[PDB]
Amino acid sequence: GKKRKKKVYTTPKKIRHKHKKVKLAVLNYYKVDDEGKVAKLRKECPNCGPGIFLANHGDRFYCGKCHSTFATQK
Amino acid sequence: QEVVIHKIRINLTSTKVKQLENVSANIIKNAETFKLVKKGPVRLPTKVLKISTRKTPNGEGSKTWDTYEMRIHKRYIDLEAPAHIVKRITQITIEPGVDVEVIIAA
Amino acid sequence: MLIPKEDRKKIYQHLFQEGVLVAKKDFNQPKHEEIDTKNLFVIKALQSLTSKGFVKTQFSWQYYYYTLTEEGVVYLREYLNLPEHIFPATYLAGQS
Amino acid sequence: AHENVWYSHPRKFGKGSRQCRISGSHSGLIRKYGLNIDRQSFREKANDIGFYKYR
Amino acid sequence: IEDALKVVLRTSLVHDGLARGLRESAKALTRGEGQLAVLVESVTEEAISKLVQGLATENVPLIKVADAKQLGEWAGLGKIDRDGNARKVVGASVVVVKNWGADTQEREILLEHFSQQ
Amino acid sequence: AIISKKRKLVADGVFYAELNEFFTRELAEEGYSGVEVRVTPTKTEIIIRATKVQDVVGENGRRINELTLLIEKRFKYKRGTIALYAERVHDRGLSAVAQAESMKFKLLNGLAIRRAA
Ligand SMILES: [Zn+2]
Repeated sequence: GKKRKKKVYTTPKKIRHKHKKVKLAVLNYYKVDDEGKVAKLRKECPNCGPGIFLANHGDRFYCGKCHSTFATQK
Repeated sequence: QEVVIHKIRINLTSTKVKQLENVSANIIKNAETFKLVKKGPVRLPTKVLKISTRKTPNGEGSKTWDTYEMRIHKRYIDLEAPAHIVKRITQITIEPGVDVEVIIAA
Repeated sequence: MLIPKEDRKKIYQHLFQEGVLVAKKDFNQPKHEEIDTKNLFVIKALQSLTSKGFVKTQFSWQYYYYTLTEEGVVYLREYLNLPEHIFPATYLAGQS
Repeated sequence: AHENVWYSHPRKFGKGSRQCRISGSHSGLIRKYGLNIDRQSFREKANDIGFYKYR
Repeated sequence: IEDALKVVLRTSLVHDGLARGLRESAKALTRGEGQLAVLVESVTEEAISKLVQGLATENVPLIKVADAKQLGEWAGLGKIDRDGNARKVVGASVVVVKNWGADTQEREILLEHFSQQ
Repeated sequence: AIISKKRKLVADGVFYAELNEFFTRELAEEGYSGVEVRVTPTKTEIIIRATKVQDVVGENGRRINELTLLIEKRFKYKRGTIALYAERVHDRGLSAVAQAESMKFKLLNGLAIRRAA
């Protein structure tokens, strides 16, 4: 015989982290200069290949491909 | 054109005896009809393999035990004969259960 | 399930390669044999296809056995976009 | 589900390293001669493997 | 008209070529992957198409047309319960084909006519 | 390989148990009765003594293929080492296993237990 009581938590709650949706985060990556030359914001990764922009955050370029390998202080 | 001596050794392993004995006798007959100098199907001491186990599935009740056994028999034959004839002898007349293993020993 | 797209693509194409696949019930196993992937999503995708009605599944001695039916073959071929005439190895009539 | 924490502990030996190969039970395994089957299923199928009662 | 764009859509669906969206299309175009781009003119923001055109000029050609929701309909988005519009609603801002695929009956004609001149 | 003969025979026995129980699992609806293993120098022959041998064969003889392929992938045997042979029962009455399977099928359908037995 085994009769367990209803579980009681000494913890308010911890909900799954709903990931932060950004409304048109693509536009912050590029900037067209008067229907012509396009400029990249932030930075770029030389490893993956051109295109992947490097996150700014706290003085450490955080790429998307080399998430672990590339956090380059600048 | 192979006539070289090989001192080949064949050995047998199976749980059942009578079919093993028929295999051994058939091998001896096949060798003697080829006039091959040999040594008889020498018989190793029989190897008996036993498990002791509780009959109970749960552990309750009077202590009752049982032993479960196989009896494998290893008999081997060595031939001072060439390879090709021995190869055709050993590759034929095999029946299920009897396991046949060959060593050239050259 | 959380399955990579190339992972499911290649497990499905291999399943079409043979027509039958094993995935031992052992979980957390790093790489399933002769498929080079973790067996977890292999089992999960195969049971999903079974539930949809394209794979027949059997359990035996902590071993999983998956077999392809006719509509399963058709749907897998459509998934790979393989030509109609080619058939899996199960259809390769190796007579006794 | 993280790679470094899930299933992280080594399982070289102990009860959970070898399973029944029949039901996977951890309890009472016959490792002798590589059976690795629990005494229950062994009692069930011993006549089929070849294990017979003789004495 | 434009009955070959659906053909290339299908053949690059077969070979996983549609970098649907904006960031996927962008990453296909910046890499040596973007081959045929479709950016809808009929956009409320009227900025994303300008950015896509600027990146395409930098993988140069563009085939823009209009009517984004129809592009979502006949790009192949949703589930095929019926062969048409079985999905509730869907809208594809930009569709870029990465792999040429199998069929090129009219594909080389249309690109050279529109942008290559 | 170099494994002791005793452990080799033990593996043979457990292989036989696995195979017989697996054929009980699969071919129950096909009237499976017994499985026989015969190790020949090149191939290893498997024989399925069963009542519904035609159903065991399958269409185009594909079932005996796929099942064999199952074995071929289950026990890491290379292709062409396992060959399936389907055979009719000697007499399904004296095979108590077949009688038990028929009784099980009759009971599963909800028949007269007394009359069926
Ligand atoms: Zn990177």
